[PDB]
Amino acid sequence: MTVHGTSLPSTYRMHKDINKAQRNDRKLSGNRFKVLCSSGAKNPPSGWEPIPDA
Amino acid sequence: SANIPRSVWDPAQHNPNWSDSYGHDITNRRAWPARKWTVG
Amino acid sequence: YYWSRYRMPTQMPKFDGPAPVAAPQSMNSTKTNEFIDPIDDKFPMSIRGPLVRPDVPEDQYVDSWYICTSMTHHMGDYRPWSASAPPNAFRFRPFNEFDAKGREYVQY
Amino acid sequence: DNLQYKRYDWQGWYQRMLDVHNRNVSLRCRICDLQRLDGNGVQFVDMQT
Amino acid sequence: QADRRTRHHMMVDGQINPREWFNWHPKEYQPWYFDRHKFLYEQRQYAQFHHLLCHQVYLKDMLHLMRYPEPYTHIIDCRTSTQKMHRWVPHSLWLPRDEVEYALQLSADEFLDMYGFRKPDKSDDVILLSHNGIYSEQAGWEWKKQFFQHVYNYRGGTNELFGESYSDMNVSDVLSPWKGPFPQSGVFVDKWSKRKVLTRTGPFDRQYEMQDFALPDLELEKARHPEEGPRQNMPFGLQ
Amino acid sequence: ANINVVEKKKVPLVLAQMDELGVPRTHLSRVLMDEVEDSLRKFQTYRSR
Amino acid sequence: TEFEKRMYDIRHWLHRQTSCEFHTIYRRNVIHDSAVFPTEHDPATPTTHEHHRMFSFA
Amino acid sequence: LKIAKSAFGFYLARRGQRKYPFLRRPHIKNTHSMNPSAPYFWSFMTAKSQMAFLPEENYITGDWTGKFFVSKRQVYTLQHATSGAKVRVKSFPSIFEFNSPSRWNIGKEMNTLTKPRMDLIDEQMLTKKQRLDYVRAGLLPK
Amino acid sequence: AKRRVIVPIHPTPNFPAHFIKSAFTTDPLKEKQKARFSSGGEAMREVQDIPKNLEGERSRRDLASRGDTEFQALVEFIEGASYDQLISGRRFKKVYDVLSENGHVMTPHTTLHGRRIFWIPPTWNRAGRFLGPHVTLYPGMTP
Amino acid sequence: SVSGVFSKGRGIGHEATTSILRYIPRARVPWQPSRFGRENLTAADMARLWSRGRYRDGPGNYNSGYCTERTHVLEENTVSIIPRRELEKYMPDITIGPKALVTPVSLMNARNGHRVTHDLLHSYDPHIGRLGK
Amino acid sequence: QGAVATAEIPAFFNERPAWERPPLEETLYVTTNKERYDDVRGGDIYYDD
Amino acid sequence: MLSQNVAKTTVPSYYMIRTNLPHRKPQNQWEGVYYYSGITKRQRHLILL
Amino acid sequence: MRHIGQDVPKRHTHFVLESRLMYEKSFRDCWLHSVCRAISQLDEPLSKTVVGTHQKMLQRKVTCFQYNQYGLFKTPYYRLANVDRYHAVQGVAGTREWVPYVNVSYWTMNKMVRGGNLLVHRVHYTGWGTDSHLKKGGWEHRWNKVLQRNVLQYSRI
RNA sequence: UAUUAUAUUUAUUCAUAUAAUUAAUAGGAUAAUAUUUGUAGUUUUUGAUACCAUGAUAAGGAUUAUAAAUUGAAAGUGUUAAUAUCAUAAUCAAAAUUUAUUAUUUAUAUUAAAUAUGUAUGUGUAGAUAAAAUAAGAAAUUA
Ligand SMILES: [Mg+2]
Ligand SMILES: [Mg+2]
Repeated sequence: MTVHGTSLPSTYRMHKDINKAQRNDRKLSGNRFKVLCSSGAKNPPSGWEPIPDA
Repeated sequence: SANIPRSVWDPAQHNPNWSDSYGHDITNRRAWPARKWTVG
Repeated sequence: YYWSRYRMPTQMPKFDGPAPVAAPQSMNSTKTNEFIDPIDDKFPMSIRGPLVRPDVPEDQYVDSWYICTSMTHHMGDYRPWSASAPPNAFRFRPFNEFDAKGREYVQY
Repeated sequence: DNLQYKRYDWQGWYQRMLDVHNRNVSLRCRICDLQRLDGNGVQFVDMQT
Repeated sequence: QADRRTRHHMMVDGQINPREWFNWHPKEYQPWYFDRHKFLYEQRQYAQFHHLLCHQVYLKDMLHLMRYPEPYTHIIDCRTSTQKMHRWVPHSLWLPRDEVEYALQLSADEFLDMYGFRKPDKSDDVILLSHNGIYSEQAGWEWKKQFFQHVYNYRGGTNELFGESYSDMNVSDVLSPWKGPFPQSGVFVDKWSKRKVLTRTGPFDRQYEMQDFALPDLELEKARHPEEGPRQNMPFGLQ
Repeated sequence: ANINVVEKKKVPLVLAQMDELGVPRTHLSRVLMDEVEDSLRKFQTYRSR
Repeated sequence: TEFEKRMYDIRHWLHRQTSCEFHTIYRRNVIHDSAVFPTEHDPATPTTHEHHRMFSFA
Repeated sequence: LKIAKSAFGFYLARRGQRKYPFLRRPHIKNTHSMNPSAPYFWSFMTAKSQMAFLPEENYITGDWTGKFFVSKRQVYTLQHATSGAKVRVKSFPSIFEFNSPSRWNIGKEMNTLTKPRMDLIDEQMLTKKQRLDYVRAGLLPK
Repeated sequence: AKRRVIVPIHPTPNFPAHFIKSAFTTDPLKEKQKARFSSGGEAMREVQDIPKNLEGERSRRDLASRGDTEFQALVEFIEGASYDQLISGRRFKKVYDVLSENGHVMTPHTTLHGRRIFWIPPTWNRAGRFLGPHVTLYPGMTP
Repeated sequence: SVSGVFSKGRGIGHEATTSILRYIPRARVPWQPSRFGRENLTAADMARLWSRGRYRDGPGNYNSGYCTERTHVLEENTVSIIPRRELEKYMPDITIGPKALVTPVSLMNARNGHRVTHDLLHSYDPHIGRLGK
Repeated sequence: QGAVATAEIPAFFNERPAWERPPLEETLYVTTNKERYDDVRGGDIYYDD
Repeated sequence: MLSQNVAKTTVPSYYMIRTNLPHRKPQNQWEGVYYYSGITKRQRHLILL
Repeated sequence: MRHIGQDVPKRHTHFVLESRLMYEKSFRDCWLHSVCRAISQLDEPLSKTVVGTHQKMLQRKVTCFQYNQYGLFKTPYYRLANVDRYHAVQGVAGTREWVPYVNVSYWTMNKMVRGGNLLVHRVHYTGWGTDSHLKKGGWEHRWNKVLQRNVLQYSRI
């Protein structure tokens, strides 16, 4: 936060991030949805209408 | 005392036996001729 | 960038042309060291002498890290043996009267 | 330490650790200098002492 | 569940996805402050002119100099259109902003002939004046570029003095919502990995962030959002 | 940099001597004691800090 | 104290990746008080080995 | 390791038959702990002094709900026999119970009352290969 | 076949184009082959044997200021007996060209171990136990 | 479709502040905007999480003596717990109580700064052992 | 030539001699050191605007 | 805003993973510890008054 | 947790941190533990002042106190696992698979020495070394000389 | 063919792994005054895992020899950097032999401190195997 403006992820984490972005761009749905706390997905807020995908 | 000692900058305290940097090291690497004499 | 340091200051020498004189080049079965100089090892020990490095007081040499070789702790300058001892020192010696041990036990 | 443990969060505990590694204080005196007249005129440390 | 806004995508709809933390030039994370409540030309969009700004002169100095003039301090009126100027700032002189670049390149004599008053020497104090303090600023840059040593702009100048509300130029704080695609002039290839990455030019620009930022009054800010709360399009954890 | 600032770093030594000598440090002009206190806060620090 | 100060401060301009220690041996007056540490006859009752067990120190 | 009998089967290498410094082998497996001696009965695999107190593990140290097995360095006490309460110990496959109380146990640690390596072998925990190798050594009949 | 894939390195502030095509290959059937050699300014002039064509004032300045190369070579070879140089077989070879111008169970594995002039000295990635050529393991006592 | 570790969670900070504070956008960590930390665990879940993670001594471990399960399974064999009232018949109860876990201030330097002999290290600063408070 | 070592030292050690460079630079020229946005095949990644 | 606030990191890429380029500067041995010696405007004013 | 968004490539590196805390616990408990041991096992009288029934009583009181201390760290150091701060490879200390002054496993020492990361100096693989002391009596002798300059050169007071 | 020797000596009963939660900063005496004592905004993500998920260092004597000189080699042996889309499996003690890859004490005197091995006396006795020309001491059947 002092040097860069921000917290930075570890190099490993960044690798998994970049990879997700790359391979989410071609295939979709080899995926899974795993969170720490599930309530946010299971009851989403009143708004939140996820954009349909194809 | 003073942070930089008089001996450094004051010419009254100049040391006449000091020699310049280049001279000694030039003189040092000199290898004089090994055949000083006949026979050897 | 922190990395801006690791740029090349100068343009690095291109590889324009062929392998050097007497290069190692390997035919059907050849045991080849890239390491050993082909021409300067072949040259007889009788002539060139057993020396690997200049004959100089060893304090001038450092056993290199990561490289099997010694280097000089002042780049490339060399002082001859004569500069370690006093002027005209017999068998360059701190003092001519005795060898190291002779000096020790005389002193005792 | 002037090198590595000079400046960050570890400078403190490394410093203290050196200081405690160095607690020893050597105290010397020659027995010669103990043999002197005391304020009372008696020799402070004699042969038997 | 998840979608293009929430997932990791290098590209969304054929253009670089601005939502990825790794799609930006790291320099964009470096800390900055909000400008917008400051004087127009101090703001970051005018950065090319920043080396040129003028030392200020406040309303107090102005009234003082009205009652107690200095011989070699000149108060120079920069108001451009004669249609808008109905009063006279005491001891002032008229060099309209539009002429300045020319005016300052006249000889002493020629300047005397064109403006009818003596050209200030380069040592003397020169105080500049306009409706809002914008044209006076630009004029200031002119006077500073010929090298005049004391050049003060009085911001808020004729409006504060006379209680008029006029403006030198019509410029509005609101930026028009950005129209086209993201400009290829801001796209920044990386030198080590040869990777294309966004910058804060264009549709992504700090101006737009400050413009739409929360209002500083709870009532006016609550009016801006629906009953349930401010951001309900997002998943809870992005709110 | 300006070299001669190093001289101010003599000060916490001189102050120590003034205590060995019995010169009360609170007879020093207010003025001088401001300059000295400044000089201190540049070079003096305790084992704690 | 001035010499000592220069000397402690050489640690700031030392060569690269090199460190140092400072050993000091100085002379210092100690004071033996015959008042606080008087020299008296051995007690009328002596002290045994039994005042020296482990934890006798404590 | 070849076979994983626990989690560590995945993490550890055997390194062939490798030598460790004296009395430090990474895993303390006391095969000898029940190794009969009449004359050494009170000195072997027990406390070096008979004036030592019983270990931590003979006492209830804190507020407990209860335990499943007591530790194996617990020493068998007259009350272990007399009280008629469950005395369990963790051995393999599962747990060894002292069911049939005797005074001959008293004063020794349960290390010493529980045979670590049984002469009994399950044929069903053995691969057909392993069973072959146990027939070669003349352990299993076949 | 589980064919291995290698992703191209692009030129970088420390990793210029020729360094890349010469030190890096994207086809991994060509890995672990052997060392390639190239020549630079002087060793190139030796190997390529470019006869100098005659030229303007500098070239005739250096046809007149040349002196005896038959001798200069000889001198430079001799000079290897100086305290700060060794005697080179290369220097000798140059002289020669100018004059004539008109154990045993292990010494596969000992191949570095004598007193060896090197070209490239070995490095710790490529050599596990070698100590260097100057080293004496069994020193005698000398006065 | 959704796999969570924890079903529910809770807010660190309370109504008066939050209801108004929400109109001001707060910057979350750019690479992981949602934060679910150990302050946000429910009471039950915190209890469970806090039992685990302490090797053998810790209450999570079935044989520590603090176990609330009445039964535990070693390799298909089901073992029933020995209650402590019963454990005591052959294994005497010597229990001082909580004062036994705290040495005086006088000894804090012998102990490298601690008064507390508990199984987790105890810090005297506000932040290391901080939950929400 | 190639670089054996590298050090960060103030620019006033070696700077183009005052008679070679244009007259007062600070005052008559606005200079910014900045990074090319486009991909630079070879050459420096910074230039002086 | 402030033009000395400048990217110290490169754009995130695999070049951080696949290369031995260091991610931070090595510590500078001769740069002193930063410490606090200095006064406020307010304080100077208080002294003068 | 549960392998969601893990930051480090090896999960087990965390164990190394756990280990550190073990040593911390020992610093917190060593003095205490050892005093309670020594006072417990003492057969001779404690002192002139504490003898006989008082001493017996006090002994039992102390070992009762020591047994009551839940979580007090009594585990001997040679039974703690050595695990690398880098790759979380483990080795038995006192064996050629653990390297003591860097405290890394053989595997990491190798990796780090060959690609230059550690600065060491290569010495002939078969001897004692450059060092005088090791050259004389080998490992035990050098061990001794270290004892000598840590302790014995002091005449304690 | 000259630049020089394998036919000696000593060995061979070889076993050891276990009781699940890896995600953030926060400064105190001898300082010109901050209760910042007690710094409190849940919830949109998914690979190194028990699991497919490329790289990299071992061991392995067979002909550059004696002088001022090393008898250990690159062709790769768990742990390391771009392929993810079943699962918390990790030592902080006291624990369960099947694994090619290991030099053990052999007949006067024999268990005291961390707990430390109860088993096989059998004519130095099958088959088959191991090691060495280096401060030691060996000498004559190359491609
Ligand atoms: Mg491999
Ligand atoms: Mg764990």
